[PDB]
Amino acid sequence: KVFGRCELAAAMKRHGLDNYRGYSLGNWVCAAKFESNFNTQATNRNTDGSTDYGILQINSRWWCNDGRTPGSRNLCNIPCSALLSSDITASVNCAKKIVSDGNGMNAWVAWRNRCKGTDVQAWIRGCRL
Ligand SMILES: [Cl-]
Ligand SMILES: [Cl-]
Ligand code: NA
Repeated sequence: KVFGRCELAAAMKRHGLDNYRGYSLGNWVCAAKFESNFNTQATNRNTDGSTDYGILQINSRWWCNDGRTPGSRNLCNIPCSALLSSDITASVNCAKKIVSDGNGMNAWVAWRNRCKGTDVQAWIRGCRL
């Protein structure tokens, strides 16, 4: 599913991402924009053989099981395919664990390089939330 911008903002808010670990909703929408272009089916293979999945490009090296990342962890205790669903629940619950790790939203490279320090509130401007 390719979410609309406000459609994704509302779903992320309903699932409790807004201000989760102090990161306003605009930060999460911006991250999803540059990680996946709001496409839940986005995937990208990393050089080490792990794969990033879904709207927030969550990595199988640590966070989900895809059966093809030897020696990896599954810290969100989910199949990586659950991160590709039209329903973002699994991606949100797993992102809450990731952002709780030492480096906050810097875990998302596209957030650090394209969202951090910018006017992130613009990503939710015009939305009815
Ligand atoms: Cl915001
Ligand atoms: Cl594996
Ligand atoms: Na894994």
